[PDB]
Amino acid sequence: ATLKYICAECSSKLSLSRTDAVRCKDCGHRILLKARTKRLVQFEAR
Amino acid sequence: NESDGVTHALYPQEARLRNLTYSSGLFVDVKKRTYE
Ligand SMILES: [Zn+2]
Repeated sequence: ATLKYICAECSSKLSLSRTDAVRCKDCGHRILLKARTKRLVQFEAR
Repeated sequence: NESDGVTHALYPQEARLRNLTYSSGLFVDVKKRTYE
């Protein structure tokens, strides 16, 4: 059950937003990565 | 100097990413003594 964000540093699916902060859960690190769609993406191999 | 949770070792990888300023601080050793 889900993904939304990721911790640049301590590697660990977080998921949160607004009044929530912009930090973490078990590394106190202020940098976050958005995380891949599930819409599937296709490539021509050319 | 942080936004809240405050004052922290900075490595260069984060300063780049955070638009930070890879700085250190300066402390002097000051003296009051009296003369007018
Ligand atoms: Zn973290």
